[PDB]
This record gives sequence, C-alpha cells and structure tokens, in this order.
Amino acid sequence: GETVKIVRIEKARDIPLGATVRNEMDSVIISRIVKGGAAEKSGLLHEGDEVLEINGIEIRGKDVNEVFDLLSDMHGTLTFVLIPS
Ligand SMILES: [Cl-]
Repeated sequence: GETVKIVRIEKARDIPLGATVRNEMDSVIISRIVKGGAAEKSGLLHEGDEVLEINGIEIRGKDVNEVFDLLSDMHGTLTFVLIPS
C-alpha cells in the first residue's frame, strides 16, 4: 500500500517549516507536525510520511541533523517527494 507522492509547499520567509523528523535505519520519517509552521498550514505533510527527496536532494540515507541543516536554507517553494504512512 505504498504510493510515491509529489507535494509542493509554500514557505513564507518568516515562517518555519515546523516538521520534526526521525531516522528508521536509512529512512527519514516525519514525526511531529507543529502548529503554526508551513507544514501544518499547507495540510500537505503528514506524521509518518517517509521523505525521499526535497527540491531534488536525496533524503534517504541522511541523518536527522543533516536534514534540518538542509531545510534551514530552503525558502520559497519546497517540493517534497514522499511515501505516506
Ligand atoms: Cl514571504
């Protein structure tokens, strides 16, 4: 029951993404969606989503702090490639 989805989210310049992530082996999984952030506002990211790509950058195989680092420099439109829980 897995289907790859492409979702595009707008992240205003004074609004954090507000999503937390965890590693399950090489997989990167969304843990919490925080109220007030761009993720929550968009309604397009879900707890349990496995993140494959963000703006073309491969995400599988990366650790939690690497991912947060990458996100911190991404503004404007963010295109996620993911597998829903
Ligand atoms: Cl803006």
